[PDB]
Amino acid sequence: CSTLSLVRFLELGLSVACVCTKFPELSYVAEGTIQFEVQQPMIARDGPH
Amino acid sequence: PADQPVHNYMIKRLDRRSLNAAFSIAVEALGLISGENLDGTHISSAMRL
Repeated sequence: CSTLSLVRFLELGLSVACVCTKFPELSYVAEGTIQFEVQQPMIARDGPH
Repeated sequence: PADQPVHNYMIKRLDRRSLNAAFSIAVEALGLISGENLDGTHISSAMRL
């Protein structure tokens, strides 16, 4: 016969790139947008803005 | 001579009918109600209500 050597994703290396988190009710709440902005830095230039 | 008190007789038949209606549930809002996987905060949330 032959076995099926399973592989875990968290035990891989690629997992560093993404943060995985389970969201149970998403498919229900996915009917609308979530729409969060993030940031943008800005220097303090001289002269009045 | 006198008259005898007559009385009548009839046979009525049941006429049969039936009425029916229906509704439907979505697959998205399905698992939010029954499934006991939601442990601590998803049992009393707004989406489940």
